[PDB]
Amino acid sequence: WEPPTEAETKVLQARRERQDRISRLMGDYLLRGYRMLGETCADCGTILLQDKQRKIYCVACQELD
Amino acid sequence: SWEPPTEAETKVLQARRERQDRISRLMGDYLLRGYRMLGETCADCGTILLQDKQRKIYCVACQEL
Ligand SMILES: [Zn+2]
Ligand SMILES: [Zn+2]
Repeated sequence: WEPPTEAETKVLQARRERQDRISRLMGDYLLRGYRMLGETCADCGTILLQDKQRKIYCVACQELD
Repeated sequence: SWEPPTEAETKVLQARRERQDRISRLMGDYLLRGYRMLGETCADCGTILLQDKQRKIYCVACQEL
């Protein structure tokens, strides 16, 4: 052990907050009526949602970044 | 019409949320136990990568979940 760097602690806390936000958005859109698909985003790994027969949506890529 | 989320969906959501919480907890622990964060995400799953003290690269999601 040496202590994690301050960099590593910020990135870990960021990564935490991000994932929390992604779960919260996915939940929001499921509640708003979006369909969960059995596929994940090829870019970021996030489970994909579908809005009727209008579109497929990644809450990460297409909203949070 | 709008339709609720299904039993399936809200299960997968709770699961994804648990996964992500565990990834963060695992990542943190490895950081505190001597593993250094890489500026790079797992190509399979998107998770930030670590290296151990023998410079093996290590994805907590892939190689422990
Ligand atoms: Zn994505
Ligand atoms: Zn991985």
